[PDB]
Amino acid sequence: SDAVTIRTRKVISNPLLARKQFVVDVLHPNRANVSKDELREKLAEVYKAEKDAVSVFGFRTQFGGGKSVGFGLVYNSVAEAKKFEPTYRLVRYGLAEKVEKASRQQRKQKKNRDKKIFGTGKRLAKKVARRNAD
Amino acid sequence: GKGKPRGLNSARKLRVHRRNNRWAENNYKKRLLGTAFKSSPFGGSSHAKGIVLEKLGIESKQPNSAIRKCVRVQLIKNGKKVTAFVPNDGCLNFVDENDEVLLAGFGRKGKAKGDIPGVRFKVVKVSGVSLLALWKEKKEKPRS
Amino acid sequence: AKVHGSLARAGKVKSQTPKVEKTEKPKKPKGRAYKRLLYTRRFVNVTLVNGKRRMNPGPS
Amino acid sequence: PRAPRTYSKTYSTPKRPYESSRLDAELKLAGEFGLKNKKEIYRISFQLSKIRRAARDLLTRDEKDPKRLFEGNALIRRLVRVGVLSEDKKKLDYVLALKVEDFLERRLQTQVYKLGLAKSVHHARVLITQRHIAVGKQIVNIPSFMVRLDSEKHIDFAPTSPFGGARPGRVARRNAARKAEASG
RNA sequence: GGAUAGUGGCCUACCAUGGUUUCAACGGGUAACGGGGAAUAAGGGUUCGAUUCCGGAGAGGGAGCCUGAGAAACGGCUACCACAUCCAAGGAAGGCAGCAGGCGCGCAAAUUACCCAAUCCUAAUUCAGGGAGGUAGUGACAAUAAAUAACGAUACAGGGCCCAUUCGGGUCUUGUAAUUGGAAUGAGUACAAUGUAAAUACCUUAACGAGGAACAAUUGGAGGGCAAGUCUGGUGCCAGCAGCC
Ligand SMILES: [Mg+2]
Ligand SMILES: [Mg+2]
Ligand SMILES: [Mg+2]
Ligand SMILES: [Mg+2]
Ligand SMILES: [Mg+2]
Ligand SMILES: [Mg+2]
Ligand SMILES: [Mg+2]
Ligand SMILES: [Mg+2]
Ligand SMILES: [Mg+2]
Ligand SMILES: [Mg+2]
Ligand SMILES: [Mg+2]
Ligand SMILES: [Mg+2]
Ligand SMILES: [Mg+2]
Ligand SMILES: [Mg+2]
Ligand SMILES: [Mg+2]
Repeated sequence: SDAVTIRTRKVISNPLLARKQFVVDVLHPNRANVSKDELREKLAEVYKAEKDAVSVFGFRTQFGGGKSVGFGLVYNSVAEAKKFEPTYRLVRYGLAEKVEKASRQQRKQKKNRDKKIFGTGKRLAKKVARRNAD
Repeated sequence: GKGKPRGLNSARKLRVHRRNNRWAENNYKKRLLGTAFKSSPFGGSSHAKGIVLEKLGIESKQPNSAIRKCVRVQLIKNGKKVTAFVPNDGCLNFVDENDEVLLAGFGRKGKAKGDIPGVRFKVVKVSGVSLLALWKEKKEKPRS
Repeated sequence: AKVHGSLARAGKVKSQTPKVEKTEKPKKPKGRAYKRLLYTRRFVNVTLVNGKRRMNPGPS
Repeated sequence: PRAPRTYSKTYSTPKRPYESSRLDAELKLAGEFGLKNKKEIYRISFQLSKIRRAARDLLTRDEKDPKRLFEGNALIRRLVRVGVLSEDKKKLDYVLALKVEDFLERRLQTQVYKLGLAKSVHHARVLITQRHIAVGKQIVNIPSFMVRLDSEKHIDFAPTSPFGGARPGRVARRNAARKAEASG
């Protein structure tokens, strides 16, 4: 690009979650769409820790472009980053994968159906099979 | 002493006196008696829907000689009968018979509008297709 | 009075008016430019100031 | 559920619709300042009424009343910052009769025309709404900005816009496109 | 004295004959849940408040009750009343004034969508759940800002000033063009990234995206109140228009 000049503002240390909180102020003249995925490494070698210990979110472009403001988090190590960052933000970075699950409508069906059954239901399963024969 | 009491402890007389004379007003009369609820064929509403029964040849009041081409409509929600005017040049042809029409007042707030005697409602929609749009041939009346 | 009459002659003149259609004319500006146009003909123009600054006097 | 969103109206229509002494005056204000509606004048007069209402309520109070001085200073300063009020008239008695077009002439509509580079108010209205303006470092396309006497020297063409460089222009780009292919 | 968790005619036995009322009792109506508030107001006022917050009541109408700290609970139970579903006629199962949706009623009001990421709540609990809530869809109920065009050169129509050399140029204006040109960009498509739980849009931005026959602003009115026709054609107290005249 040209004059990316990533800047961090209002930096406050958060040792409660072993993290540094700061506002990612981006100046990108003649550029747009600063591609927060690329904000991770440029914020990594600034703090020198690693690329997978930094998370970026927010980044609403100002009126007319050429400037962006968002929020950034950098962790001491990836161990606490995986244990603190939300699961939704991790899958964006590729750290975790989508957990396969039926739609919210379908889960409600299964819970309601399973309420009609008392016990495991194996005894009922053979009983209806025995009854269905005759 | 100008009539009305002036005593500092005569607010009871003044408030009760004002209550008794407030009845000589017409809006305060209709509002508290709820006449529009009990009378005035609508239910205090501005529009009503009904079925056309026939066409009328009402003649003009003085000084005026003309036929006004109104329609008798029986309302849906209460079954009352009213007479309603069909305003435009030749719009009696779109309201032929048994159609389900929407009616509105004339802006006189409950009385007859012009030299049309005893008519205090007008047709605003026939078959729910906005009669005004028919006169300007913008829409088409439904076939049924 | 009477409630009967001649209902067979409703719409006499409207259906009798000869059909003259709208002539094609250039579009007028919309919005601000119209206020620009109207300001010009009224204040900085003296076209019709015959006796009383009429706006649309009849042709005479 | 959630708290309601507060909204307010910012204009008021005159009581008499058709009065010639005001009808032509309205077209005067919209005439040489490029306004598309009477609501621009209607809007301006609304807080002009609100300013006078606040000022009238201040003069009724006794002199040296802390409330008279506090919101008196705030009102007198806030209009001076906008610039609709001159520095000399800082007595709270000249704010009552300021003018009806004093607010209007402080708009970005006029400032672009005042400080050259527009050569007509009707050209400027396009220029602001065409997104070639930087009142500060930021692009603005709202003709009613009410410049604050701290940014009048800061109006300039936006860097990411023609007439300010960094691009030739959109339609000019395809204009030379035929020129290049025709020469071949 | 019984009962209640308690005071108390709350109930019981006995006793006394009291208690409220023209300063409007009692009774009747309310298209009456009450307030915080809303509309309009020089000042005094008038009208409204089903409804984002507080308090109260209700779960079709009543009554009764279990459990539980807390319910006379209704997405808890029992009975009657009114509705009402399925049955191989022996029986069984019900309360959407929760979210969508349907039928009715009407002048009158939207999706049988997505999600627990945000707000917060519940549980044995960091994890599960939550039509509470949030997101998106319909939505001209109301509000805010704000496009639909801007600028040149040629042809007409004006007032001073250079000359004071017939009325010659007019250097300067402000508009009039079935004259011509460059520019400017947005609605609309869109690689992309941004956004988001995942998305759609907004803000950015490659690229594509104005010259009129185009990318075309309507709604009303023109005798007066109330600016705006003594124009043309039709009608001929008819049609019609006309809040009032
Ligand atoms: Mg007295
Ligand atoms: Mg006792
Ligand atoms: Mg006792
Ligand atoms: Mg009620
Ligand atoms: Mg409540
Ligand atoms: Mg209850
Ligand atoms: Mg019900
Ligand atoms: Mg109950
Ligand atoms: Mg229920
Ligand atoms: Mg429902
Ligand atoms: Mg019109
Ligand atoms: Mg008229
Ligand atoms: Mg006409
Ligand atoms: Mg007039
Ligand atoms: Mg007409």
